[PDB]
Amino acid sequence: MKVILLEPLENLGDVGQVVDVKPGYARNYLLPRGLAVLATESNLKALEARIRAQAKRLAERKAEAERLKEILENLTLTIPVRAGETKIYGSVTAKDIAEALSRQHGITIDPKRLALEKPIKELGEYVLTYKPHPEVPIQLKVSVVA
Amino acid sequence: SKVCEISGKRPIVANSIQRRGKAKREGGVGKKTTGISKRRQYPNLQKVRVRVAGQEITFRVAASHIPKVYELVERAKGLRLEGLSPKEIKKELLKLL
RNA sequence: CGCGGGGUGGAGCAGCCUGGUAGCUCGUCGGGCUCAUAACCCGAAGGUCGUCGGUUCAAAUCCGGCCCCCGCAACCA
RNA sequence: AAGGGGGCCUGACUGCGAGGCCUGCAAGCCGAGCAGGGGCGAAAGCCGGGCCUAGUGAACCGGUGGUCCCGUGUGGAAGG
RNA sequence: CUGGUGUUGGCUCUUGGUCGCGCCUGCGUAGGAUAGGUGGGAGCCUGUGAACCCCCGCCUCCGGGUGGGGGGGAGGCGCCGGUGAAAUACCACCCUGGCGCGGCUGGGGGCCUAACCCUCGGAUGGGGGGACAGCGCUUGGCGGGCAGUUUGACUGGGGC
RNA sequence: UUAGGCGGGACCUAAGGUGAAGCCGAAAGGCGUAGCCGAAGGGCAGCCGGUUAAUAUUCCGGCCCUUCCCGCAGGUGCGA
RNA sequence: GGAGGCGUAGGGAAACCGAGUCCGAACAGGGCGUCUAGUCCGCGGCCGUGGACCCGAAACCGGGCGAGCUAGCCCUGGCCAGGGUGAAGCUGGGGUGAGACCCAGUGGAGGCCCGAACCGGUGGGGGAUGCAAACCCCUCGGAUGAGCUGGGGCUAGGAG
RNA sequence: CCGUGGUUCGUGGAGCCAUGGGGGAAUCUGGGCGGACCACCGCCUAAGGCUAAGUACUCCGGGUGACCGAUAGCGCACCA
RNA sequence: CGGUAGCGGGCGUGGAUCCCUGGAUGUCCGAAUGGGGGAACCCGGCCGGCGGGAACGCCGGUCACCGCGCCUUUUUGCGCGGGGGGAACCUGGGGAACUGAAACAUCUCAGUACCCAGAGGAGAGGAAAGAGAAAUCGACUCCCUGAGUAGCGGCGAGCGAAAGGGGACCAGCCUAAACCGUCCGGCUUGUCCGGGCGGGGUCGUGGGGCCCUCGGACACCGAAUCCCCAGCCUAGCCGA
Ligand SMILES: [Mg+2]
Ligand SMILES: [Mg+2]
Ligand SMILES: [Mg+2]
Ligand SMILES: [Mg+2]
Ligand SMILES: [Mg+2]
Ligand SMILES: [Mg+2]
Ligand SMILES: [Mg+2]
Ligand SMILES: [Mg+2]
Ligand SMILES: [Mg+2]
Ligand SMILES: [Mg+2]
Ligand SMILES: [Mg+2]
Ligand SMILES: [Mg+2]
Ligand SMILES: [Mg+2]
Ligand SMILES: [Mg+2]
Ligand SMILES: [Mg+2]
Ligand SMILES: [Mg+2]
Ligand SMILES: [Mg+2]
Ligand SMILES: [Mg+2]
Ligand SMILES: [Mg+2]
Ligand SMILES: [Mg+2]
Ligand SMILES: [Mg+2]
Ligand SMILES: [Mg+2]
Ligand SMILES: [Mg+2]
Ligand SMILES: [Mg+2]
Ligand SMILES: [Mg+2]
Ligand SMILES: [Mg+2]
Ligand SMILES: [Mg+2]
Ligand SMILES: [Mg+2]
Ligand SMILES: [Mg+2]
Ligand SMILES: [Mg+2]
Ligand SMILES: [Mg+2]
Ligand SMILES: [Mg+2]
Ligand SMILES: [Mg+2]
Ligand SMILES: [Mg+2]
Ligand SMILES: [Mg+2]
Ligand SMILES: [Mg+2]
Ligand SMILES: [Mg+2]
Ligand SMILES: [Mg+2]
Ligand SMILES: [Mg+2]
Ligand SMILES: [Mg+2]
Ligand SMILES: [Mg+2]
Ligand SMILES: [Mg+2]
Ligand SMILES: [Mg+2]
Ligand SMILES: [Mg+2]
Ligand SMILES: [Mg+2]
Ligand SMILES: [Mg+2]
Ligand SMILES: [Mg+2]
Ligand SMILES: [Mg+2]
Ligand SMILES: [Mg+2]
Ligand SMILES: [Mg+2]
Ligand SMILES: [Mg+2]
Ligand SMILES: [Mg+2]
Ligand SMILES: [Mg+2]
Ligand SMILES: [Mg+2]
Ligand SMILES: [Mg+2]
Ligand SMILES: [Mg+2]
Ligand SMILES: [Mg+2]
Ligand SMILES: [Mg+2]
Ligand SMILES: [Mg+2]
Ligand SMILES: [Mg+2]
Ligand SMILES: [Mg+2]
Ligand SMILES: [Mg+2]
Ligand SMILES: [Mg+2]
Ligand SMILES: [Mg+2]
Ligand SMILES: [Mg+2]
Ligand SMILES: [Mg+2]
Ligand SMILES: [Mg+2]
Ligand SMILES: [Mg+2]
Ligand SMILES: [Mg+2]
Ligand SMILES: [Mg+2]
Ligand SMILES: [Mg+2]
Ligand SMILES: [Mg+2]
Ligand SMILES: [Mg+2]
Ligand SMILES: [Mg+2]
Ligand SMILES: [Mg+2]
Ligand SMILES: [Mg+2]
Ligand SMILES: [Mg+2]
Ligand SMILES: [Mg+2]
Ligand SMILES: [Mg+2]
Ligand SMILES: [Mg+2]
Ligand SMILES: [Mg+2]
Ligand SMILES: [Mg+2]
Ligand SMILES: [Mg+2]
Ligand SMILES: [Mg+2]
Ligand SMILES: [Mg+2]
Ligand SMILES: [Mg+2]
Ligand SMILES: [Mg+2]
Ligand SMILES: [Mg+2]
Ligand SMILES: [Mg+2]
Ligand SMILES: [Mg+2]
Ligand SMILES: [Mg+2]
Ligand SMILES: [Mg+2]
Ligand SMILES: [Mg+2]
Ligand SMILES: [Mg+2]
Ligand SMILES: [Mg+2]
Ligand SMILES: [Mg+2]
Ligand SMILES: [Mg+2]
Ligand SMILES: [Mg+2]
Ligand SMILES: [Mg+2]
Ligand SMILES: [Mg+2]
Ligand SMILES: [Mg+2]
Ligand SMILES: [Mg+2]
Ligand SMILES: [Mg+2]
Ligand SMILES: [Mg+2]
Ligand SMILES: [Mg+2]
Ligand SMILES: [Mg+2]
Ligand SMILES: [Mg+2]
Ligand SMILES: [Mg+2]
Ligand SMILES: [Mg+2]
Ligand SMILES: [Mg+2]
Ligand SMILES: [Mg+2]
Ligand SMILES: [Mg+2]
Ligand SMILES: [Mg+2]
Ligand SMILES: [Mg+2]
Ligand SMILES: [Mg+2]
Ligand SMILES: [Mg+2]
Ligand SMILES: [Mg+2]
Ligand SMILES: [Mg+2]
Ligand SMILES: [Mg+2]
Ligand SMILES: [Mg+2]
Ligand SMILES: [Mg+2]
Ligand SMILES: [Mg+2]
Ligand SMILES: [Mg+2]
Ligand SMILES: [Mg+2]
Ligand SMILES: [Mg+2]
Ligand SMILES: [Mg+2]
Ligand SMILES: [Mg+2]
Ligand SMILES: [Mg+2]
Ligand SMILES: [Mg+2]
Ligand SMILES: [Mg+2]
Ligand SMILES: [Mg+2]
Ligand SMILES: [Mg+2]
Ligand SMILES: [Mg+2]
Ligand SMILES: [Mg+2]
Ligand SMILES: [Mg+2]
Ligand SMILES: [Mg+2]
Ligand SMILES: [Mg+2]
Ligand SMILES: [Mg+2]
Ligand SMILES: [Mg+2]
Ligand SMILES: [Mg+2]
Ligand SMILES: [Mg+2]
Ligand SMILES: [Mg+2]
Ligand SMILES: [Mg+2]
Ligand SMILES: [Mg+2]
Ligand SMILES: [Mg+2]
Ligand SMILES: [Mg+2]
Ligand SMILES: [Mg+2]
Ligand SMILES: [Mg+2]
Ligand SMILES: [Mg+2]
Ligand SMILES: [Mg+2]
Ligand SMILES: [Mg+2]
Ligand SMILES: [Mg+2]
Ligand SMILES: [Mg+2]
Ligand SMILES: [Mg+2]
Ligand SMILES: [Mg+2]
Ligand SMILES: [Mg+2]
Ligand SMILES: [Mg+2]
Ligand SMILES: [Mg+2]
Ligand SMILES: [Mg+2]
Ligand SMILES: [Mg+2]
Ligand SMILES: [Mg+2]
Ligand SMILES: [Mg+2]
Ligand SMILES: [Mg+2]
Ligand SMILES: [Mg+2]
Ligand SMILES: [Mg+2]
Ligand SMILES: [Mg+2]
Ligand SMILES: [Mg+2]
Ligand SMILES: [Mg+2]
Ligand SMILES: [Mg+2]
Ligand SMILES: [Mg+2]
Ligand SMILES: [Mg+2]
Ligand SMILES: [Mg+2]
Ligand SMILES: [Mg+2]
Ligand SMILES: [Mg+2]
Ligand SMILES: [Mg+2]
Ligand SMILES: [Mg+2]
Ligand SMILES: [Mg+2]
Ligand SMILES: [Mg+2]
Ligand SMILES: [Mg+2]
Ligand SMILES: [Mg+2]
Ligand SMILES: [Mg+2]
Ligand SMILES: [Mg+2]
Ligand SMILES: [Mg+2]
Ligand SMILES: [Mg+2]
Ligand SMILES: [Mg+2]
Ligand SMILES: [Mg+2]
Ligand SMILES: [Mg+2]
Ligand SMILES: [Mg+2]
Ligand SMILES: [Mg+2]
Ligand SMILES: [Mg+2]
Ligand SMILES: [Mg+2]
Ligand SMILES: [Mg+2]
Ligand SMILES: [Mg+2]
Ligand SMILES: [Mg+2]
Ligand SMILES: [Mg+2]
Ligand SMILES: [Mg+2]
Ligand SMILES: [Mg+2]
Ligand SMILES: [Mg+2]
Ligand SMILES: [Mg+2]
Ligand SMILES: [Mg+2]
Ligand SMILES: [Mg+2]
Ligand SMILES: [Mg+2]
Ligand SMILES: [Mg+2]
Ligand SMILES: [Mg+2]
Ligand SMILES: [Mg+2]
Ligand SMILES: [Mg+2]
Ligand SMILES: [Mg+2]
Ligand SMILES: [Mg+2]
Ligand SMILES: [Mg+2]
Ligand SMILES: [Mg+2]
Ligand SMILES: [Mg+2]
Ligand SMILES: [Mg+2]
Ligand SMILES: [Mg+2]
Ligand SMILES: [Mg+2]
Ligand SMILES: [Mg+2]
Ligand SMILES: [Mg+2]
Ligand SMILES: [Mg+2]
Ligand SMILES: [Mg+2]
Ligand SMILES: [Mg+2]
Ligand SMILES: [Mg+2]
Ligand SMILES: [Mg+2]
Ligand SMILES: [Mg+2]
Ligand SMILES: [Mg+2]
Ligand SMILES: [Mg+2]
Ligand SMILES: [Mg+2]
Ligand SMILES: [Mg+2]
Ligand SMILES: [Mg+2]
Ligand SMILES: [Mg+2]
Ligand SMILES: [Mg+2]
Ligand SMILES: [Mg+2]
Ligand SMILES: [Mg+2]
Ligand SMILES: [Mg+2]
Ligand SMILES: [Mg+2]
Ligand SMILES: [Mg+2]
Ligand SMILES: [Mg+2]
Ligand SMILES: [Mg+2]
Ligand SMILES: [Mg+2]
Ligand SMILES: [Mg+2]
Ligand SMILES: [Mg+2]
Ligand SMILES: [Mg+2]
Ligand SMILES: [Mg+2]
Ligand SMILES: [Mg+2]
Ligand SMILES: [Mg+2]
Ligand SMILES: [Mg+2]
Ligand SMILES: [Mg+2]
Ligand SMILES: [Mg+2]
Ligand SMILES: [Mg+2]
Ligand SMILES: [Mg+2]
Ligand SMILES: [Mg+2]
Ligand SMILES: [Mg+2]
Ligand SMILES: [Mg+2]
Ligand SMILES: [Mg+2]
Ligand SMILES: [Mg+2]
Ligand SMILES: [Mg+2]
Ligand SMILES: [Mg+2]
Ligand SMILES: [Mg+2]
Ligand SMILES: [Mg+2]
Ligand SMILES: [Mg+2]
Ligand SMILES: [Mg+2]
Ligand SMILES: [Mg+2]
Repeated sequence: MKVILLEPLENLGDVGQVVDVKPGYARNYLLPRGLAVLATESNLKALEARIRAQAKRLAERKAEAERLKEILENLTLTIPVRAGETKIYGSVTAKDIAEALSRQHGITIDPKRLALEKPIKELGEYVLTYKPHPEVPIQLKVSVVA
Repeated sequence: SKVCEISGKRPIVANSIQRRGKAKREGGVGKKTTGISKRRQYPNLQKVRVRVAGQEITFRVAASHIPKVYELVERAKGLRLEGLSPKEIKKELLKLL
């Protein structure tokens, strides 16, 4: 009969699928091992909750990032530092980038979701990538100065 | 085989009629009974062990109603059952029926 | 009643699936060898390939009917 | 001539059947005549198998060919 | 005793069946050589990589049918007809059969465990068997172990 | 027709019986673990004599015993 | 109380027709009908179904009751005078290289013997409306065994 | 669908109601039925349950007999 | 002051005996229920009482099992209930043979006798997935009829309906599901699932749910439930 997988089962289906098995395969193996559960009309609805909610927060979170992408690809973050010519070297790391962003624009970002190899050595015009959401890219204008 | 615990199915008396000769249907003279006698027909009773409230319950049912046993487990999942003897549980499951 | 497959020389016979050969053994005849007997070996006579109708350049080989022997299973008021 | 030969033929008919033989029943047997459509014969006539008396088996159950009578609300069909 | 099926599951190798599609198959004599049957045949295949040749694929009734691959660089083919009963090219649909892929389905071998069965003084487990066996429904078979009955009348008594 | 001491019970178990558990069976019921029951087997403390018309290891005489309860002394890790 | 029943139309398997109808091509010929009398109650004779004029089987089936007789087994107890024979073993002696083996003593075996209890029932006689629904007398078989026997238990009707 | 029961139905053209086995739906545009099956025309609403009266009987109480009268009438008139 | 006289004693108009109704007592056995058991006998636990009462005995109370509510902290407690009998009648589970067929096996006897479970003054059945041919009937049961018909049948022996008509009686209801509410549980956290409870709903002109519109919600019907009464039964009384 039809049952749903509570765990990925190769050559059978990925977790969450309705799948047709011999009844004996379900009754004496899959089911009493937590590997699947009956695709009863009740469970088929309980599944739907997860599917519904999960994709809802996930579509939520993607748009919840979109509110950032518009303001950040618009603006520029200016970070003044004690400087000489084109060198002075400071703790200007994603940490300070975020701190400088909280106090200047109020907005708060995760200094680890920020793409940056090493702390900025030189004064200059820098374009960082912020990836707050694995789908939504963000090109950040940051300018280090006097 | 006694009674099916789910369907109440139980053995009945049925005749063994013994015939002979060509059917009239096939242009034969007609069937002749050479004997009638009583036998019994038993329900296809089978054993279905199952685990409800972690305790292991064992039903004895016709093959016909085996899936109904598994329906009952599904339905007793919404139920206080813990610390009940296996008999206590089974009696409760059948109450759902 | 309904199925299945045979008839091929005097006896038994594969050729029939896969249309171009009536072939094999035994039988009889003649000749070789033989104490002889067999066996062996050379040759030879011997058939419409059941019938009749039909597809085909041609069919025992394929079709329709029919005859007959065996076989299979069922029925018998 | 009921016997022997030949010619032509299918009455080895269909629908009936007054009257009798026989007889416990049920059977069995003989039958003129009427109509249909035929055979042989110039015709009268004969022909409803065989010179006659044995050569047989009730009913039930089923088969086969007809017919188109019944057929479960109606038309078919199954079945009769 | 026995087939089917329910209880009855997982992996795998192998092998029939029927259907559909792609492809090949066809050898008497004649003969240019291996011509299935017909039907459209007079006009094609072609620098779209021909003939005249090298790996190598099956099939052969040992004469080749056929066909992936390698160099090619422009010619092979039938109409014409000679041989025949039937024409050789290219097309279509069929037949005999074989093979490849694709449904629907059957038969068989092996491994597996978890239903089922055994067992372990230790039991939501371990070991053994194992989808067999046992059990349900159904098929045919053997079946004085048991059961019900039949087993005629006439007849110088009955039987013979 | 008189019993702590005889027999039996308030002790034990045998065959077997019964039988919460469990298994099975159309119903009745069948099987059966524990437990319980089951003796002429195991275990347990009375001998001689006297007396009544009629009982006596039962009453009585003499000589001996058993268990149980309380208290006590001594003894000990007591305890199923 | 008229539901209902019989009767006032028959023929035909029926459709159907109707003093007719059926078979039939028939406007032959036959068959069965037409040419009114029924119905209700009582009584009587007989018939069908009921046990059907009365008494009588041997049997067949259902459900129970019986192993206080008898059979077998299970548990627990008990019984078997006396006498006879004298197995193995042991001991000692003989023997041989060591043995086998021999002799004597001791020993006390056995579905062994004679024979009471006890258990049987061989022959004869008696008994035969018996003392007795199986007895009595004489005689006989076993009597440490596959023995006898008490108490407690289990197995039954196509069953034990 | 297979094996059976019920009904007047004995396998019959065998429906209908029931169900031991196997396969196994639909929620009214759905299902079952009107004697195989099909079409038409109709009837009904399965797979949950309750319900008085009218009916049956006579241990018991009463009433009545073209019922018996002690071998009859119940086996028993009575200490059955 | 029974049959019942006898011996020996009592009672009654201060209303006895006797009859009716309701109480009380009610040893032991029996469903038999603390346990055993060879029924009417044997042995206990807990709590009280009695005797001088520790031992011993008596007395009063209590203690079986199964089901349901699981209201139960499963443990433990509590509550309602069951058990067994009954002349026949009733339903259900199982179910013969003699016999008939002038033999016999299908068939008959007969779903009878009988065994078992259960019901109750009755029981069964009962509100159409009916009948079956009429554009009809309208729950069930019982009687007459239809009818020994239609049919069934080694088409033998035999078996044997239904509709319709006439009567007795008369009566109809409750749910499951959609959907709303609540309550405990789930952990795939939820416009979700499951279990309980209440509301809602009850059908063949098809009904019901949910949303929209008028109506009425005070009209009407009405128990098979409860209350009261007449009447009736269980002693009697008058009576020419
Ligand atoms: Mg897989
Ligand atoms: Mg799927
Ligand atoms: Mg949400
Ligand atoms: Mg059972
Ligand atoms: Mg039955
Ligand atoms: Mg039955
Ligand atoms: Mg028949
Ligand atoms: Mg199972
Ligand atoms: Mg546990
Ligand atoms: Mg278990
Ligand atoms: Mg299943
Ligand atoms: Mg199934
Ligand atoms: Mg509960
Ligand atoms: Mg041969
Ligand atoms: Mg002449
Ligand atoms: Mg002459
Ligand atoms: Mg002559
Ligand atoms: Mg002549
Ligand atoms: Mg002549
Ligand atoms: Mg002539
Ligand atoms: Mg002439
Ligand atoms: Mg003739
Ligand atoms: Mg005349
Ligand atoms: Mg006349
Ligand atoms: Mg006559
Ligand atoms: Mg004659
Ligand atoms: Mg003429
Ligand atoms: Mg002439
Ligand atoms: Mg003429
Ligand atoms: Mg003549
Ligand atoms: Mg002649
Ligand atoms: Mg003659
Ligand atoms: Mg004859
Ligand atoms: Mg006959
Ligand atoms: Mg016929
Ligand atoms: Mg006939
Ligand atoms: Mg007609
Ligand atoms: Mg018709
Ligand atoms: Mg019709
Ligand atoms: Mg018709
Ligand atoms: Mg006909
Ligand atoms: Mg089998
Ligand atoms: Mg099988
Ligand atoms: Mg399987
Ligand atoms: Mg299988
Ligand atoms: Mg395999
Ligand atoms: Mg493979
Ligand atoms: Mg395959
Ligand atoms: Mg396709
Ligand atoms: Mg070709
Ligand atoms: Mg070359
Ligand atoms: Mg080479
Ligand atoms: Mg090759
Ligand atoms: Mg070559
Ligand atoms: Mg090649
Ligand atoms: Mg190439
Ligand atoms: Mg290359
Ligand atoms: Mg030319
Ligand atoms: Mg030419
Ligand atoms: Mg060619
Ligand atoms: Mg072309
Ligand atoms: Mg082909
Ligand atoms: Mg497949
Ligand atoms: Mg296989
Ligand atoms: Mg094999
Ligand atoms: Mg293995
Ligand atoms: Mg295993
Ligand atoms: Mg294994
Ligand atoms: Mg397991
Ligand atoms: Mg252990
Ligand atoms: Mg063990
Ligand atoms: Mg195990
Ligand atoms: Mg474990
Ligand atoms: Mg294991
Ligand atoms: Mg199996
Ligand atoms: Mg044999
Ligand atoms: Mg036999
Ligand atoms: Mg006979
Ligand atoms: Mg005999
Ligand atoms: Mg004589
Ligand atoms: Mg004779
Ligand atoms: Mg003593
Ligand atoms: Mg005594
Ligand atoms: Mg014991
Ligand atoms: Mg017992
Ligand atoms: Mg015991
Ligand atoms: Mg019990
Ligand atoms: Mg039990
Ligand atoms: Mg039984
Ligand atoms: Mg029991
Ligand atoms: Mg026992
Ligand atoms: Mg034991
Ligand atoms: Mg013990
Ligand atoms: Mg004890
Ligand atoms: Mg004890
Ligand atoms: Mg006892
Ligand atoms: Mg004891
Ligand atoms: Mg005792
Ligand atoms: Mg004792
Ligand atoms: Mg003793
Ligand atoms: Mg003692
Ligand atoms: Mg003593
Ligand atoms: Mg004395
Ligand atoms: Mg003394
Ligand atoms: Mg009448
Ligand atoms: Mg008509
Ligand atoms: Mg007419
Ligand atoms: Mg007339
Ligand atoms: Mg006419
Ligand atoms: Mg005429
Ligand atoms: Mg006329
Ligand atoms: Mg006449
Ligand atoms: Mg006439
Ligand atoms: Mg006349
Ligand atoms: Mg007249
Ligand atoms: Mg006249
Ligand atoms: Mg008249
Ligand atoms: Mg009369
Ligand atoms: Mg008669
Ligand atoms: Mg009689
Ligand atoms: Mg009479
Ligand atoms: Mg009579
Ligand atoms: Mg008999
Ligand atoms: Mg007998
Ligand atoms: Mg008994
Ligand atoms: Mg005895
Ligand atoms: Mg003794
Ligand atoms: Mg002794
Ligand atoms: Mg002696
Ligand atoms: Mg001497
Ligand atoms: Mg001696
Ligand atoms: Mg000696
Ligand atoms: Mg010594
Ligand atoms: Mg020595
Ligand atoms: Mg010595
Ligand atoms: Mg010496
Ligand atoms: Mg020596
Ligand atoms: Mg020597
Ligand atoms: Mg010694
Ligand atoms: Mg000696
Ligand atoms: Mg001796
Ligand atoms: Mg002797
Ligand atoms: Mg004696
Ligand atoms: Mg003598
Ligand atoms: Mg004598
Ligand atoms: Mg004598
Ligand atoms: Mg005598
Ligand atoms: Mg002597
Ligand atoms: Mg003697
Ligand atoms: Mg003696
Ligand atoms: Mg002697
Ligand atoms: Mg003994
Ligand atoms: Mg005994
Ligand atoms: Mg008997
Ligand atoms: Mg037997
Ligand atoms: Mg027996
Ligand atoms: Mg016997
Ligand atoms: Mg059926
Ligand atoms: Mg039935
Ligand atoms: Mg039937
Ligand atoms: Mg009936
Ligand atoms: Mg039937
Ligand atoms: Mg019939
Ligand atoms: Mg039928
Ligand atoms: Mg139908
Ligand atoms: Mg059914
Ligand atoms: Mg079924
Ligand atoms: Mg549907
Ligand atoms: Mg739907
Ligand atoms: Mg409808
Ligand atoms: Mg109907
Ligand atoms: Mg119809
Ligand atoms: Mg149909
Ligand atoms: Mg209807
Ligand atoms: Mg209903
Ligand atoms: Mg009722
Ligand atoms: Mg009375
Ligand atoms: Mg009276
Ligand atoms: Mg009198
Ligand atoms: Mg008298
Ligand atoms: Mg008198
Ligand atoms: Mg007298
Ligand atoms: Mg008398
Ligand atoms: Mg009486
Ligand atoms: Mg009296
Ligand atoms: Mg009396
Ligand atoms: Mg009496
Ligand atoms: Mg009395
Ligand atoms: Mg008296
Ligand atoms: Mg007195
Ligand atoms: Mg008195
Ligand atoms: Mg007196
Ligand atoms: Mg006086
Ligand atoms: Mg007064
Ligand atoms: Mg009393
Ligand atoms: Mg008791
Ligand atoms: Mg109690
Ligand atoms: Mg006792
Ligand atoms: Mg005590
Ligand atoms: Mg007490
Ligand atoms: Mg609580
Ligand atoms: Mg609990
Ligand atoms: Mg509890
Ligand atoms: Mg209460
Ligand atoms: Mg009761
Ligand atoms: Mg009772
Ligand atoms: Mg029932
Ligand atoms: Mg009954
Ligand atoms: Mg029952
Ligand atoms: Mg019989
Ligand atoms: Mg008779
Ligand atoms: Mg008879
Ligand atoms: Mg007779
Ligand atoms: Mg009879
Ligand atoms: Mg019955
Ligand atoms: Mg009946
Ligand atoms: Mg009766
Ligand atoms: Mg009343
Ligand atoms: Mg009633
Ligand atoms: Mg009444
Ligand atoms: Mg009632
Ligand atoms: Mg009811
Ligand atoms: Mg009902
Ligand atoms: Mg209605
Ligand atoms: Mg009808
Ligand atoms: Mg009408
Ligand atoms: Mg009409
Ligand atoms: Mg009308
Ligand atoms: Mg109408
Ligand atoms: Mg009959
Ligand atoms: Mg009948
Ligand atoms: Mg009958
Ligand atoms: Mg019948
Ligand atoms: Mg009837
Ligand atoms: Mg009917
Ligand atoms: Mg009626
Ligand atoms: Mg009237
Ligand atoms: Mg009526
Ligand atoms: Mg009345
Ligand atoms: Mg009404
Ligand atoms: Mg409600
Ligand atoms: Mg529900
Ligand atoms: Mg939440
Ligand atoms: Mg949530
Ligand atoms: Mg409540
Ligand atoms: Mg509700
Ligand atoms: Mg609700
Ligand atoms: Mg309501
Ligand atoms: Mg309607
Ligand atoms: Mg609607
Ligand atoms: Mg609506
Ligand atoms: Mg509005
Ligand atoms: Mg409005
Ligand atoms: Mg208004
Ligand atoms: Mg008003
Ligand atoms: Mg009222
Ligand atoms: Mg009164
Ligand atoms: Mg009065
Ligand atoms: Mg007076
Ligand atoms: Mg007076």
